[PDB]
Amino acid sequence: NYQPTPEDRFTFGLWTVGWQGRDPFGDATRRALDPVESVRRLAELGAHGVTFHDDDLIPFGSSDSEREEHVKRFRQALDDTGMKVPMATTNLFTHPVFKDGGFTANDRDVRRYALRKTIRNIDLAVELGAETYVAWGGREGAESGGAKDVRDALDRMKEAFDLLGEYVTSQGYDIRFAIEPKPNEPRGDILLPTVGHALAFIERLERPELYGVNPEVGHEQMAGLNFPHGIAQALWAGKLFHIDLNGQNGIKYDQDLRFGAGDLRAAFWLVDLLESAGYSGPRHFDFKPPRTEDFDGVWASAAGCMRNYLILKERAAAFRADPEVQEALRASRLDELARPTAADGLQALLDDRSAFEEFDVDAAAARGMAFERLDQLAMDHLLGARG
Amino acid sequence: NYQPTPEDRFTFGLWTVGWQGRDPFGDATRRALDPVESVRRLAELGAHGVTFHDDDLIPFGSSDSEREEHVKRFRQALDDTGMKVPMATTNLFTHPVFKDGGFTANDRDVRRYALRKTIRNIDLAVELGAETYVAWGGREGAESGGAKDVRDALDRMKEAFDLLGEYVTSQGYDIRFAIEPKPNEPRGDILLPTVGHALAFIERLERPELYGVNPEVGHEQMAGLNFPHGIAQALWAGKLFHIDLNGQNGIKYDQDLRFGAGDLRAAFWLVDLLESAGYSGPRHFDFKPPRTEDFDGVWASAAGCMRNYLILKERAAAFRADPEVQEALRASRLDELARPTAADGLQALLDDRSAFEEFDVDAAAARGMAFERLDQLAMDHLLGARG
Amino acid sequence: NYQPTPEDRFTFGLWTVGWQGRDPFGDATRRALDPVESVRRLAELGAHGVTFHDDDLIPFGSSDSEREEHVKRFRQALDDTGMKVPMATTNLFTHPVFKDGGFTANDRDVRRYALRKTIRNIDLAVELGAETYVAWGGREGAESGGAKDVRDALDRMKEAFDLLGEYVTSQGYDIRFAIEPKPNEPRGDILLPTVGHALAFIERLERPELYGVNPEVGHEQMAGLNFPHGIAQALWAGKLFHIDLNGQNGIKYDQDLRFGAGDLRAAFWLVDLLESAGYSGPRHFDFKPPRTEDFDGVWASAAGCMRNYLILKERAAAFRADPEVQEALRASRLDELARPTAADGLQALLDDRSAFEEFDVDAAAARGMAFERLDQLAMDHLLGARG
Amino acid sequence: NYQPTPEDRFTFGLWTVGWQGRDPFGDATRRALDPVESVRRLAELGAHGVTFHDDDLIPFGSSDSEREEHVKRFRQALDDTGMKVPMATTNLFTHPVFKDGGFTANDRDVRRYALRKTIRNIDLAVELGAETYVAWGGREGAESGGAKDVRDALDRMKEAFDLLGEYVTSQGYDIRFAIEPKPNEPRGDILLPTVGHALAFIERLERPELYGVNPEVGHEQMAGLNFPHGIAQALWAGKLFHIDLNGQNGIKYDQDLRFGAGDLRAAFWLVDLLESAGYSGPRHFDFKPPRTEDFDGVWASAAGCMRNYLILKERAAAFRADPEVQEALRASRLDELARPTAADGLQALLDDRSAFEEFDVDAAAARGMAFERLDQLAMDHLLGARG
Ligand SMILES: OC[C@H]1O[C@H](O)[C@H](O)[C@@H](O)[C@@H]1O
Ligand SMILES: OC[C@H]1O[C@H](O)[C@H](O)[C@@H](O)[C@@H]1O
Ligand SMILES: OC[C@H]1O[C@H](O)[C@H](O)[C@@H](O)[C@@H]1O
Ligand SMILES: OC[C@H]1O[C@H](O)[C@H](O)[C@@H](O)[C@@H]1O
Ligand SMILES: [Mg+2]
Ligand SMILES: [Mg+2]
Ligand SMILES: [Mg+2]
Ligand SMILES: [Mg+2]
Ligand SMILES: [Mg+2]
Ligand SMILES: [Mg+2]
Ligand SMILES: [Mg+2]
Ligand SMILES: [Mg+2]
Repeated sequence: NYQPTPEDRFTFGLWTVGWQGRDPFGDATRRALDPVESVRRLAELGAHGVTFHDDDLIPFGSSDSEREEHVKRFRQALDDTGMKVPMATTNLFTHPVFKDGGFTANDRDVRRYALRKTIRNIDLAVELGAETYVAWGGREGAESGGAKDVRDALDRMKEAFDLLGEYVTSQGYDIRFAIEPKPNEPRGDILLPTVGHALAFIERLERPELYGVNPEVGHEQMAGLNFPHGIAQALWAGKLFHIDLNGQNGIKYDQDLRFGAGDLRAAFWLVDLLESAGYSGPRHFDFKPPRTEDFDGVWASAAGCMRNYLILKERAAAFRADPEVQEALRASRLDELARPTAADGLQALLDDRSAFEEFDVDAAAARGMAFERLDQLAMDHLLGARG
Repeated sequence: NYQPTPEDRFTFGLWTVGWQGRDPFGDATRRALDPVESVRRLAELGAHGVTFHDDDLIPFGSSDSEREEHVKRFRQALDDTGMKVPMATTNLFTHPVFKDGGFTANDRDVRRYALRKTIRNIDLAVELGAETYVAWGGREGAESGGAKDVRDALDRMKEAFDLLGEYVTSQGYDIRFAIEPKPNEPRGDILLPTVGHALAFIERLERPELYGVNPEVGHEQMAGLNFPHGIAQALWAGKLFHIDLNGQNGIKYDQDLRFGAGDLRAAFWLVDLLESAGYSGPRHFDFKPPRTEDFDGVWASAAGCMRNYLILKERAAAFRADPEVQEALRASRLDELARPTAADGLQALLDDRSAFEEFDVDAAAARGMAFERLDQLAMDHLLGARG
Repeated sequence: NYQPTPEDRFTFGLWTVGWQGRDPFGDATRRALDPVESVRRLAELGAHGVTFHDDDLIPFGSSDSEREEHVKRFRQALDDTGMKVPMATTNLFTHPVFKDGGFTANDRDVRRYALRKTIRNIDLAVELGAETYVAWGGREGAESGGAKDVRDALDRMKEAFDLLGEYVTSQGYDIRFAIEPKPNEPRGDILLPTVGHALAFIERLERPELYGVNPEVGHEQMAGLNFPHGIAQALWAGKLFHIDLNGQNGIKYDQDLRFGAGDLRAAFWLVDLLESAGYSGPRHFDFKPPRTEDFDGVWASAAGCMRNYLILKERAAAFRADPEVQEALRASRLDELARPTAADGLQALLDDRSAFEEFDVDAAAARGMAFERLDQLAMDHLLGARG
Repeated sequence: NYQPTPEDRFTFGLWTVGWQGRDPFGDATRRALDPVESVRRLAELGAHGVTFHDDDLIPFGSSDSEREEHVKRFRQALDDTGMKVPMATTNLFTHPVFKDGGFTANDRDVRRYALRKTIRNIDLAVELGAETYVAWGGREGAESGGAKDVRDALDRMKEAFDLLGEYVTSQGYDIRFAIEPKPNEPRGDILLPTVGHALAFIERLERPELYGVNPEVGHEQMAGLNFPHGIAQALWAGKLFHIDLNGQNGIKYDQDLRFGAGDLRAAFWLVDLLESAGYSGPRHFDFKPPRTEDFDGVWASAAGCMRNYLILKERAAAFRADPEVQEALRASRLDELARPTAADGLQALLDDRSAFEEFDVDAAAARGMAFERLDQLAMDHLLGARG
């Protein structure tokens, strides 16, 4: 039951199942995974593809020769399995040189290095067939107010993304960029902290059509925000290029639990939205198997990611297909929300006495919205207490 | 010491000092204030002007005749005192008819009523000299996932703001709009929950140049965000039309404490930013004197708002003027952050071996940022432990 | 399906279904309910009983004669229906006289009034058959640091509860007290803000055996705490006298959603714990039907409270009864957690070389905990994707 | 100005200035410090003493011979400088064997190992003169609901602490235990998550007089709680054995900023409380110099910890000594809060018609508390805008 297949478009970062379990207070609990073994094990589980940071695949500081041998091994595993590489990204956060950022480091020579490191991996990603290149500015930010002039930092961030856009267009690459927001951790505050801030920033770039967002469930929830609402605004703007699925229990450190864990009802409304809006991009899991687990637990946790998506998809489809739910949606006037407020125009609205002078405000106020009955039907469907 | 005068541009909402103290669990503790008395008392304290919701000035449901008598009394108090009215707004949240929203209510007849109520007060605001018209969509949102299709709701929100822009341009009014974000309360989640989401939404309106943001200190802090950082992004985008100053102690209900209370160091960095960027709009206080206070406490709390701004302005100016702080800023390379990363261009950057092939990553990584010394100089200046 | 009956011990406050919908930013959306009608409607829904504040039943300031007529009407409705009154409480938060608290008001005459108001309602509660008397100190606290000496306030709080204990013991009443914690709202910070703080305070009272806690789901979640964990500590201490069930979406204002809404997985683990520990007290719902709803929505929301408890009870029972889950619990060594660490004693432990000198730390470290497989079985059971 | 000396009782953990800067997303940015160099550098800065985990001083897995050489080097540095060791603790969180906890690991052999590792370091701590032994149960907890039966885990936690108490009493040691709470990180939820929960747990131990709390500023603030209020309850109970001073910006990952950073006004009210209550224990800094800093920044950050305490102490003393503040405290009736509510007794209170029957509730309700004027005097004193 609920068996994933490649058509479900489930993808995983190499750094997810490969997380060794080292956290701020503890050493690694698992040995390092060979990327070739991860490709083969994920293929057997029914995954569609994998993603990577440059430093996940090529150990930092590798010579041009060692680099080639790592890529060839990886490519052969992809060719044997038919696994895809739909997305790639750069590690601009682990090495100590990035301790004050990559694109917005105060030191200019670090900013130039960060751009050259990124451009090198764009070339590789395009070769492997990636359609989306993700940027997570995890070190862009500050712990103290005087350390970063944020207006200058946004100038430097815009400069960097404009140069990347000039690079891909000059090379004729068919790849787009997605900014992944996070409000904090590892910096005290991170620049572009939410989906909203990232969407607003994109509109000031020279070629906005090349950039979208890669929202992550847990990151918006670290600010206490409604993740389905934020995804809806991204879809409304035409900017949902990619998505990171996982779980998070409220406002605390970034947990990266398996998808379905954390806020389960938010996961249900998210899947309802993605499916009903026809999102066609990868369903990418950015999660960490807890460091309590051995390698059997790693693959159990990865399998649970896909299983929970498929269960929620079934329940959301049954919710929307139920005639009693359709009746409830009409009782709550969800259909009237789709009607234009004033397609008759401004002047007609101003001359309409039923819109103000003769509007019966008390009769309208007395109408119940019937939202609680609708939400209990949604709860019944999620829990399988009806079909 | 620290005496406010009208040139300091301090303004107050009628609903602030006039808050009667009724909260979700308690009845009012103060009698209602006559708006004329508030104008005169605020003028004596050194305020520059006042702001209002329509329903603060004209009791809801007033006839056209009673409406005129309320406005004339108010105008005469303004004329006697020289007090200005730089901003006005609509109450689309108190009356039960708005229980599911104004512009994004599911019921279409409510949405049309909300627009007509708003347009009526724009006319009045322009007559009184307001330059900014604020919209706080406090009822736009939901408690449950099925109650609101957020994509349709954003269509309805865009429709409403586009119609308001068509109205002001057809009337030839010199007034601009500012959206005030809030993440939650009184709805479970509110649409456009942060400065970022509001900035992104503005870019999809038909005439974006007419719209900016009115961020409030406490509202961004209800999402755990850095308020100075968010203000910096608004300034970077050219969209800081107005601002609401108050205090908030972390992630909880909207406290609306007097400015300076709450996160004191964030208040310092905010004033540093506003003054150094040359913000020239009103310094508006959206605060509630706690319901523990009598009327003497109301005016003490209002006076403290202005006093704390003036103290922080002095400390921030002394911080920036100190040669030792200027030296510390250079030691932390704040000046290098202002330099373009690659004004030599993409091709020069790609051919620069010092940017990658011969970049000494370990030497760069070993440089300390000296951020802690800089921040302790900032602390010393805030506390007056140096000048 | 999932029909509640009186044996399920579901109870409701008069103030829950009777909430008129007035919130900090809006007027009431529903008319006031007659307490007699609430008793009859709740009886028809299958509820076991009702609870009340004094001021819910007797309008504040009622003469001794009017008081009697309100009580007689209420008693007759209870007698007609067989409905029970298992708990009562005092309103020490609505009237402006309590704006700085009841038991810990700075003014001594207010503290004496608060005790006399409480004692009067204890007499009534005992007459009606209440077994638990709840105290929620919603106004005990402060917005600013200098307003309240917290050590003196705790002296005054201990004094008040000791006097109440002396009163009930001198009257020979068979009633116990339960303190209901809340971290904030309506005060900036409330004294005894969590279950832990309340449990610790009880141990300093003169007769600790008379006092326990009444934890509320949403209140502990307003501090980001794990509500099942806190309930477990209360059960471990023998102090879970009563419980308030509802829902809350994270760290924000007190939402009081219907039970099952909010954190659904926390609701599942809560019901699992209550049932497996054999909690025998009332399942009391302290919730507010959203002000979007008319009276049909009020009773739908109340019915959903009980329905969701009954569904979760079924799923938790099926989880614990599943042989595959029992196997998983053994694989994760939940049974070894029940074994004493050192029943052989301190000296035996010190002389045991297998406990340190010859302990194979690397072999033990390599054991996986198999927690993810167990949690996915729990998810499958919650969602009805197995039985 | 504000020069620390040993009489100020400032202490530092070896792990604080010695933090190498490795965080969940990045490698170390600083080389390891020799504990002997830390002792000498801290002595030169004016510190009173140092603290340590066992594994800070003796590398894990050291032979009995290597162990002796590490201790002798350390002791000689203490003897040369006169530096004290007032507190020690155990590392039960870094090694992978503790991935599910120490005292509450599901595996019984791990729990026995954790006790033997702790007991070994108690012996060493007593030899070096420690008066307090701290326990931070950082791995005691869970990421998922089924992984930990919390009632059994509390049984195991009580068993462990009872055995430690039996050990110290059988050895005749003059050392007490302090539990350090934290709500989360690195586990999803940690057992005993706040000061309140820890105080309540202590009361169920066999010898409660041996145990107190070691609260940390940032940890209580990770739950959004008022740290001065929690310290006040700990002092009221007689249980403040030790304290961890640092800074934290709201609800997020554990930042461990230098003291004074984070919530500056909470730091002021904390110092006011500690000094006015006559706390005589160490002022211990548990902080991490940000990984942006080199070694000069490490010692600047450590110096700032002590400087900020000394500045706040001066401002709080001036606040309390100001006759205008004393007048304000009387106007807010802080002195009436110290008066017993009913020293005349229960029967006198019941027969007092002025306490209820003839209490003028409206006159009492009309009294303002004058809290805002008092708080602005506190703000003026903190900022040095009066003396
Ligand atoms: O940007 C790709 C990934 O980089 C880092 O691993 C982040 O922790 C993760 O959130 C992000 O998705
Ligand atoms: O929009 C004007 C004002 O309206 C309401 O009173 C809001 O509570 C306040 O935040 C806002 O500034
Ligand atoms: O104490 C009884 C009740 O009093 C108030 O209505 C509180 O809001 C509620 O939480 C509590 O349960
Ligand atoms: O218990 C001693 C110390 O141990 C760990 O380093 C904790 O992170 C710190 O909070 C605690 O004070
Ligand atoms: Mg994450
Ligand atoms: Mg991610
Ligand atoms: Mg506000
Ligand atoms: Mg505002
Ligand atoms: Mg509540
Ligand atoms: Mg309650
Ligand atoms: Mg800490
Ligand atoms: Mg600590």
